[PDB]
Amino acid sequence: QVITIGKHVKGYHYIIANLGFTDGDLLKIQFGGAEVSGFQIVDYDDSLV
Amino acid sequence: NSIQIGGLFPRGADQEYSAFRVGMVQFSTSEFRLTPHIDNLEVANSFAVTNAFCSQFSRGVYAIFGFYDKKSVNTITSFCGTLHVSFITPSFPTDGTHPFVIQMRPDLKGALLSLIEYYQWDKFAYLYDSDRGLSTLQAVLDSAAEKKWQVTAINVGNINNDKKDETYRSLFQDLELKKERRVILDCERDKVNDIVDQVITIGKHVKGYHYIIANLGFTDGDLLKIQFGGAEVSGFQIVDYDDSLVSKFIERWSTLEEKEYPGAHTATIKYTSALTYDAVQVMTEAFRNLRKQRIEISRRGNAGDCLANPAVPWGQGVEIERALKQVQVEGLSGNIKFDQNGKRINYTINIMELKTNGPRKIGYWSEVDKMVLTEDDTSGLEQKTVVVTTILESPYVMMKKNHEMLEGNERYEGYCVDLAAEIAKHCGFKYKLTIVGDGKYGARDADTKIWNGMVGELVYGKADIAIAPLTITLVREEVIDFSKPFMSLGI
Amino acid sequence: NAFCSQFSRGVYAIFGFYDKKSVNTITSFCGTLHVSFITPSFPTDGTHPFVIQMRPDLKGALLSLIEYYQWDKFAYLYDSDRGLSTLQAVLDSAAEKKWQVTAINVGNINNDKKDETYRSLFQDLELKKERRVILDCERDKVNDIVD
Ligand SMILES: NS(=O)(=O)c1cc2c(cc1Cl)N[C@H]([C@H]1C[C@H]3C=C[C@@H]1C3)NS2(=O)=O
Repeated sequence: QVITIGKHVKGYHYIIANLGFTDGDLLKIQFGGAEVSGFQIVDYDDSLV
Repeated sequence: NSIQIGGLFPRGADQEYSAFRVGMVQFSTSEFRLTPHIDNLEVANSFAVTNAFCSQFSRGVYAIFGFYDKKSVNTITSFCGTLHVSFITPSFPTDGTHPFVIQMRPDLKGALLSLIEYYQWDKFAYLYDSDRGLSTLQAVLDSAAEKKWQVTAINVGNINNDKKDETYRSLFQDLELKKERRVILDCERDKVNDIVDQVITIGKHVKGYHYIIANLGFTDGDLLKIQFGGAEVSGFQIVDYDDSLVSKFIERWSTLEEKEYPGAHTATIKYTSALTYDAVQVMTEAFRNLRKQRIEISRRGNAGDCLANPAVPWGQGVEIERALKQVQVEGLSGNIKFDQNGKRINYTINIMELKTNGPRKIGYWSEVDKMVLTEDDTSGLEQKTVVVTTILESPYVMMKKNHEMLEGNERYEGYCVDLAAEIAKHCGFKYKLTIVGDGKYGARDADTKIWNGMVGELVYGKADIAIAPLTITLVREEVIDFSKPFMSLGI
Repeated sequence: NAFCSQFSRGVYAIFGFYDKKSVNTITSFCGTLHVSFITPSFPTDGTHPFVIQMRPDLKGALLSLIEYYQWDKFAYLYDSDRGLSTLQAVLDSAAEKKWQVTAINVGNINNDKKDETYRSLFQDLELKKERRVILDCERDKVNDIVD
């Protein structure tokens, strides 16, 4: 709904309070201009991971 | 009289072919019938066009209907001007006046020039598609030179699919260099629905931008994407849904089965299919008028090779085209008339602007008359120029010597004039400078409390505000109010 | 007619010229029938098979000349008959290098008016007082316009 009403330009800023930050969709607002940060507990770089 | 005709159709124009099948029996059969031999073949290969054309000429039909592409228009004109066979099409208009070609699409270019002059731009960009031709590009550049415009045209059409997510980003970021604000698109609906999606992904549909679609099916594409945006989108329609026969065809079209006619069980329709439906009307009116004048079209023999050296044609087709240019009926686009060549005249195009509730019209444009807006003034909130009363006093409020040549708020000059300009600058409202009638400051009446002068103009709701040399007293706070005092004085 | 006639004659190698209106016809026939065609005419745009063409490209050298003379603002007079490929080409570089380009068609003017129409054209150029002109025509139109 944000991307429909056009509120993801440069200037805005967003914080997701979850654990699966990339577990949701992010290709929508990736190229926007806004800046999005969050949190992960599952780091894909590790060996057993 | 089942008369042999020929039909050319691309492999994918299913809505148009189904609309042709609808219009076939939508009105016919008190008389002559038609023999449509259909060729669901391609349009890019002019060799394929040639093969289909010589096949239908070996059939020996009396008229051929279909589409064409820009890589085939020369082939169609070259064979038709030779063999005198009248050809009718809904496609983009030809450039040169050619004989034996009747073309169903109206012009766009004069309308588009009218629209640009109405919005009064000076500088913009112009994304075009090569595969629809460049006639509009040639047209806009001349008037751009004359009307001192600054045009940044860019080809976009030859971009492949596999890079068609980053090409557009590079393109619009190059448009960000000059900080473009005004775009004209000129594409097919597929390219429109691609480019709007890429714009809405990169976030360029806020308030500030502005867009113009150069097509005929303005609402035939998707508009729920950028409807709530902030940007402003305008276009053009030739199929107006408000009319009686239009809505009759809408109901008749919506009630049909999708399985029998693909792409038919919807609410709206393509303008191409609409012109196909009207083409059946014209094509039947032709043979109707020939049986009115009782002129026999007996071929009286077979046709032969399309490569006949030299081939000799038959001028009853010239009389066919002569009767074709005189047809004047009503249809989905409205009234139709033709020139001496096969181009449409006497048409009308509605200007369609997108709003929050959805699309709406603001005016029409004719073949001869310019843009006539329909005066649709739904602006319910107008900031009223507030009532500012004062009195002439030097140097508070003074006349100017050239007040007759000047107008209104420009006529007055003084300390109060400058002050009122400052107040209106700081508060953002509109105002109009007026004068008290009786020429008094104002006091109350004995026994009736009738405040005259500038007092009763504010007491009795007449005037809105008074920036003027007025003195704060005790007897004036009861009826009106004052700000903090701004200039000291005494008797 | 000529092409079908000579293929009925059983030609092994076809040669000839073409204008802008027959180009699709020739490339369509040659792509189908796989017959080697050779030409000195204007080069095409899409990569088409069985078409060998002697006339070299011009657009890169012309752009290079533009960069060498180091211009920003100029007029460009073109004819349609030879094609519009260079017109499409220079406008992209105009968008990139932020040039001020004025392009005007000349090719439709009939011979009965080619003393005053050109005069009106140059007066409209003098409304901006252009100084840098690229002509793009054939030799006949060049000799007609320089006079
Ligand atoms: N020197 S003068 O008469 O023009 C003049 C007189 C006045 C001025 C400013 C000026 Cl320049 N502002 C004051 C206001 C400012 C603040 C303090 C009192 C009022 C609020 N009122 S005033 O005392 O009427």
